[PDB]
Amino acid sequence: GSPEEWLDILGNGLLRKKTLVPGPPGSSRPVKGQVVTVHLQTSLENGTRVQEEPELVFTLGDCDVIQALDLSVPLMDVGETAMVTADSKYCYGPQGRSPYIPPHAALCLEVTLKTAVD
Repeated sequence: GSPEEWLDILGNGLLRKKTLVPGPPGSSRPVKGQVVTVHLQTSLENGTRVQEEPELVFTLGDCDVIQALDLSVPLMDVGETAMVTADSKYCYGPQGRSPYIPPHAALCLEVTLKTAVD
């Protein structure tokens, strides 16, 4: 969508997504079960960048990435860059991710969806 629009993914207000850069007009959303490739950048609320993965490849919907990413990627077009704001429950939760992500950290995820293939 247009950048000022925020999507409430789950309907509880806790996982929200906006488009930063739209996919080209004819592009479409990926399907769960497809192998997707994304550029992921993860930051904390204070702006500290804690993850960057320029070529994160995974099967969408297989729970092989944090919920915040598995639940938001299906709502992006291939070629889109989105920003996702996610409550800690959808991220690394109580455990965190040593050493850079503490317990109960909300994350901001900038995600570019590059490819989605069967």
